[PDB]
Amino acid sequence: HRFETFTEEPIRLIGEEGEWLGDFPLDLEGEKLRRLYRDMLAARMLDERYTILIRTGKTSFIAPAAGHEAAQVAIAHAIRPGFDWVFPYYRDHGLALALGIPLKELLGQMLATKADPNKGRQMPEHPGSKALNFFTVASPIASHVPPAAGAAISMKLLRTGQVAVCTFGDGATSEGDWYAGINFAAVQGAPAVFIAENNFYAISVDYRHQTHSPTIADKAHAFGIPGYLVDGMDVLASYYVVKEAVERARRGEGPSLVELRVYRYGPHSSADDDSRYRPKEEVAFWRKKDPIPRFRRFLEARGLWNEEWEEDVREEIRAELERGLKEAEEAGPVPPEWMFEDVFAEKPWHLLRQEALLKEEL
Amino acid sequence: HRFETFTEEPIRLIGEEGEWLGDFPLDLEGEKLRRLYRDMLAARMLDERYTILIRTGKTSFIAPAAGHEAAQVAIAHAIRPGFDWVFPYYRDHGLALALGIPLKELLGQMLATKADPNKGRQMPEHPGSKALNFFTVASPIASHVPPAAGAAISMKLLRTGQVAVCTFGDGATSEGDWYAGINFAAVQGAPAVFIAENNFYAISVDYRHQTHSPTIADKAHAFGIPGYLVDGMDVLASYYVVKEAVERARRGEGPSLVELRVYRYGPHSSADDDSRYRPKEEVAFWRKKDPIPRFRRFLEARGLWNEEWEEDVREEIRAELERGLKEAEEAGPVPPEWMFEDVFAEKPWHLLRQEALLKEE
Amino acid sequence: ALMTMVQALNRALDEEMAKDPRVVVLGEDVGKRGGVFLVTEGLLQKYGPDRVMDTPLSEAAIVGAALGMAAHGLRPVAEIQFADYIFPGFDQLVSQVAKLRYRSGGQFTAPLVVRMPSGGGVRGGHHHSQSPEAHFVHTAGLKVVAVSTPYDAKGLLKAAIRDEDPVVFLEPKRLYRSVKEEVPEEDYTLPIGKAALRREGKDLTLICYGTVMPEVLQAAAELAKAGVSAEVLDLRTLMPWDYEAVMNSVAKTGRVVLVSDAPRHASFVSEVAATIAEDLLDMLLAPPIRVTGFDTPYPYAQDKLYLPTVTRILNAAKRALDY
Amino acid sequence: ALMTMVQALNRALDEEMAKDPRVVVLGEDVGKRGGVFLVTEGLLQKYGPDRVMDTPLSEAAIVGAALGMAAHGLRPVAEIQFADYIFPGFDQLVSQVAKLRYRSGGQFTAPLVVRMPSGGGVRGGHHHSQSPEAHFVHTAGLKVVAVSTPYDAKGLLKAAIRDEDPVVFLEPKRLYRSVKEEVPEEDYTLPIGKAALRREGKDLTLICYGTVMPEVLQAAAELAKAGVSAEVLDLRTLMPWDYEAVMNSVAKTGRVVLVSDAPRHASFVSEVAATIAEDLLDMLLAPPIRVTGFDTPYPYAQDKLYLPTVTRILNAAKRALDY
Ligand SMILES: Cc1ncc(C[n+]2csc(CCOP(=O)(O)OP(=O)(O)O)c2C)c(N)n1
Ligand SMILES: Cc1ncc(C[n+]2csc(CCOP(=O)(O)OP(=O)(O)O)c2C)c(N)n1
Ligand SMILES: [Mg+2]
Ligand SMILES: [Mg+2]
Repeated sequence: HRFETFTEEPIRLIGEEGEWLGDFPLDLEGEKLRRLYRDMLAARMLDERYTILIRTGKTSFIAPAAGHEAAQVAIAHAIRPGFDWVFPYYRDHGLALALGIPLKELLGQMLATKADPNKGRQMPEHPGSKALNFFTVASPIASHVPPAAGAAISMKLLRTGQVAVCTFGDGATSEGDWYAGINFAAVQGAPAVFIAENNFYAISVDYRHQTHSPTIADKAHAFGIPGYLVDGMDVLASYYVVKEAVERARRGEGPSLVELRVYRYGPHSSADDDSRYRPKEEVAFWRKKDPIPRFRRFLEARGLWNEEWEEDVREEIRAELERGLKEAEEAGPVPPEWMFEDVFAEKPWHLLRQEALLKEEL
Repeated sequence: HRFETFTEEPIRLIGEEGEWLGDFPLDLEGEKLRRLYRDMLAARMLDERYTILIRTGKTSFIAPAAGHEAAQVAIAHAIRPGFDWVFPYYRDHGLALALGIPLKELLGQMLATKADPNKGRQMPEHPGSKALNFFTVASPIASHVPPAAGAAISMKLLRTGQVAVCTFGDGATSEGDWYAGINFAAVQGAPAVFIAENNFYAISVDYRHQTHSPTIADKAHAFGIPGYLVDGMDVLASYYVVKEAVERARRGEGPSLVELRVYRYGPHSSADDDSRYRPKEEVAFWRKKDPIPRFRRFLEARGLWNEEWEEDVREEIRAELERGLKEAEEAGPVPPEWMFEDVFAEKPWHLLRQEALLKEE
Repeated sequence: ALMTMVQALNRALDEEMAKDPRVVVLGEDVGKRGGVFLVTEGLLQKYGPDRVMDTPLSEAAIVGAALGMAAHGLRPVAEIQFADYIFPGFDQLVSQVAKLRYRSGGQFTAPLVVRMPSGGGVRGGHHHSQSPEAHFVHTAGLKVVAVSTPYDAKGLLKAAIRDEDPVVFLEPKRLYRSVKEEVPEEDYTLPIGKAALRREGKDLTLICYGTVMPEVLQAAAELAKAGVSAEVLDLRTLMPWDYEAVMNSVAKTGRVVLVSDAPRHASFVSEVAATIAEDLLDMLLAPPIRVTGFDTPYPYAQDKLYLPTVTRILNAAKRALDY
Repeated sequence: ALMTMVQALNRALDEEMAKDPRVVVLGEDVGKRGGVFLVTEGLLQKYGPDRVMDTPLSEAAIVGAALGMAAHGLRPVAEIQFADYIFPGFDQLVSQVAKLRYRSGGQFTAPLVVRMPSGGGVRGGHHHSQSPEAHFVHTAGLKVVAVSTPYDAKGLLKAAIRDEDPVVFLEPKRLYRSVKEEVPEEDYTLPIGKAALRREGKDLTLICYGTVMPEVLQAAAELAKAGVSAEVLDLRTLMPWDYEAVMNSVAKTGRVVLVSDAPRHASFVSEVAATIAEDLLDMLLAPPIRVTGFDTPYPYAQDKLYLPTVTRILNAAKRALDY
């Protein structure tokens, strides 16, 4: 099967009534379908938990991902966690969760406690896991694109059969490194899938002032690779299109550029203010497009969902969140000395001198 | 009349036997047609004079442009010299000459004499002219693309009615700054025309190992602007397509990306070794496509060329080259102190000190 | 009246834009939003989209386009959201902007300003805390200015906009609203290339600028309690820096401590230190001591400790004094 | 055997690649062409296109992809055609490469090497002459090595390839074939972070590295003929540099002259000079004198006047000796 490239209308698989629109048969078992739903709820609830962490002063920064659930959970399930690699950006905590990263580690990073395997080195929303090949988030927009391409080239040369997926927002597509990295991956026919979580805004700059190409998918023409326009609020459309791109990469056919149109319900970040540049009319329109209720209807129409299960899943998730936060907090603060660790494999003379200097002050 | 965007086959207007292939009737006067040929011959002969400068050690570096004459001359004639702006790269000396930059200044820069308005600050093939809005060449590939976009944005905001043309090779299209600059120009609907002189090589790296898009013109889709695939060895096709893009830009319809397919007959540069990574079958195949003999046949079939005229024009150019070189050399060496000038509008304390330190030497 | 650094900067921009139609502002989120730190607030509303423009998310495009605009006819004031993010447009800055006048024999010029928030003290981690001025100072052709007071912010930004040479303007984010000082509404400029004597002293010279001013000033206050008079010299302009002010102060006190939050190795303060040693060895009563950021990426968790503390500066002062 | 630096470097690459399948070379024109300076000549033919790969013309792609390869399992040796062209890929170098181990708490590492020709003296103008090591030394997380002999070239490149920390390896192009020195065919490495004494002396210390070595050694020879015993120290590794070797020499001689062709302001030698002044003030019989490239873009016409001359170095030596 092959999805259509550069479609004028974003690819959809879930009808608004819960009908299947695919030109191929749905092959996800009920258990797997319910898991997709479960992870989207977990992602949404984690995001809502983040809002509270900001209020209670537990974390100093959050990047609301509400509205990105279908896209992020779909990506997490389209690959093999622990085998394939992920080069995410700051708004991907929903993907991180769905991928399997322990809440203890995600929250530990948000709180900068010893629970953070990244050792509280960066500000919140910069998770990273060696265990799940989740390349630690870097701050400069799109700086992770060239590395994703490199990792994919390594996978090809070493014949590991792995694939590297790289996610970014619409704003990221304007950076030179975004273009330069994908171009190299395309020329090498590397097993990399570049995925845009297009929410039509880069903080306050709208899509129209971001780029002149009608879509991000159209940019694929600049690399000679397939480009896909997808309804990012449709977890099944997102899953299958990304999965197809992943399989294409895995069989050595090169990269793809997948555009998942979603919407950022919350502000750009806790340091921003959404209602400062977006019409409540546009936000409302996309609010009716929430990916969670949409997939719920799809499951409901197939006897795969009911209120009892719904409540059961939510209570299990909130317990996981509470336990995750508890573990993260009890981990304790990161030592001051850690500031000198990991710059290099071993501390050189100057760092040893500087570490001794700081100690005089402690 | 207009030209088709993203065509399968590169646009061409000159037939194999010198016949006109355009849909529209040729509207360039015979006199202008002869001028195009004249400028291509001048460009080719300048390139050959550069080869000699290397042999005699008069210059330390050259970037052979033989094979790019149709593209470069067409561009010079599609814009308004002294009005529109040009953001060129190192291989555009043919374009610089056709644009009107004095041979004295071009050769002055190649020899680093005081005849160089750029004061011998850079190595050869880095011309620049304030008078002709020829933005001084910079070495980093594609670094002149964002600046070109900026000047175009300025032309738009100030409503000068000017256009900025930006030329670069195929390799330059792989740089992030190339993409970033054009993307901004496109979003702003700026009067800028981006032109690729695609010779299928970036020194030794071939097109196939440069990018995976079948053409450079296809890249225009990433900006939502028109892209054109043109036969760059066809001076008329190059002229008309670039001209159309320029007019579109001038009337406020935004940028375009024009791909002029050409061939680099000489090595990448005097520091390169062409015959070490290119097939003789390909090189031979393209030498048979030299834009000069091709346009010569077109003119001859129309009574606009004869052997005697060729002899006279070549003699004229030969003399122009000698006179220009003489003036460049006569200007004398640039003073050692000039090394501390123009870093800033005025020399700060540290440069004054460093200047004095050198004087002691 | 009293105003914050943000207000002083906004005023400087408003004033220059009213005086010269060529002055334009461009960068990410500078228009409608008015800037992530509100420095450009209200300018779009007052001058329009052709004077204040939000740009795509590309620092190469911002810096490079600004260079083209400046070379052609405008007076662009470009904004890089955080000093840490100048790198994607680094080549535009060092290869195009810095070298334009020089490489063109003076035929083309770059009357542009690139402002950017910088420094730590705000828990910014790796890319919301950097102080990359050394990269700029090391690049011939770029003037570099770092302000630390509302008064200087307004006066020097106006001067930068009027200056024909490219100027990189750094604004310590921790100082954006940290204090409200008297800033005249009247049109005034301050000299680029000149340091400001914050406090006169004769026992110790404290060379500093930007981000660390708060701690340096309090350190001088602590020293005063012990009868030690420290002379605090805010360089303000890092390139070209005030050679005379520095040497005159050091000649007087005979001892100097240089403070900055930028990484130690090959830093700007290292340059000043090396110059003092090479030129005033005979006047030194103690070794020139540098208190800088550590040679590590900027840490989130230890943000409070990376940024020089009053104690760290005092320990260096004591060392210089007891030598 | 006797070989040039190019041959020594080529041998190092060949050897490491024969020893470890993970070692791959990537960059512009490194394959069939064998490199614009022939450093990778013959490697493609011997190891194939999947280990010696020509890349698109993008430094961000080269450095960033190299970083990705290193993090995943390969040991890439990326080439930047000229040190002058590292800038388009600057963010990848300073934001991704340099900070990977740190920002990930050590979960991810960057065992990669970035090779690049550098230095002036070859009439390269603005972009075929730069010595940007300062930019790298100022960036926490990068090891920086600059070689000056064929013997060191092979030994240190092999060492860099084995080192798990990211290494920026600078090769002064004017020294690529300037001399043929004895280089063992056998496998051997040299320690990164250790200086090399070229000449022992007790009257003056000459700290230098890379590009300027020819003139420094020549100056040392001339001083000898005049009865002056100068000690010449080739740092080799700029980060982390040989602190002990430097202080021991200066403590002994009491006078030091630091030489480099890199721009003066905030340069690497300025860092060493400032450190000497800060730690060895008591051992200095004369001011630390720096002979460096001028604070201007590298000029074409005045190529041989910009690069430090033997005369320039001798004048500095005289000032240090007569002080
Ligand atoms: C190189 C660089 N420039 C600027 C910033 C500041 N910045 C942080 S997030 C952001 C918006 C990016 O938007 P988009 O890629 O659409 O992602 P979204 O946040 O909308 O999901 C910007 C400009 C940065 N981190 N890096
Ligand atoms: C940023 C950068 N990297 C590398 C180089 C070295 N270099 C000079 S010319 C060149 C080839 C560029 O080729 P293309 O753009 O196709 O132009 P052509 O020479 O073929 O006309 C390269 C790689 C450079 N000048 N700048
Ligand atoms: Mg977005
Ligand atoms: Mg080419």
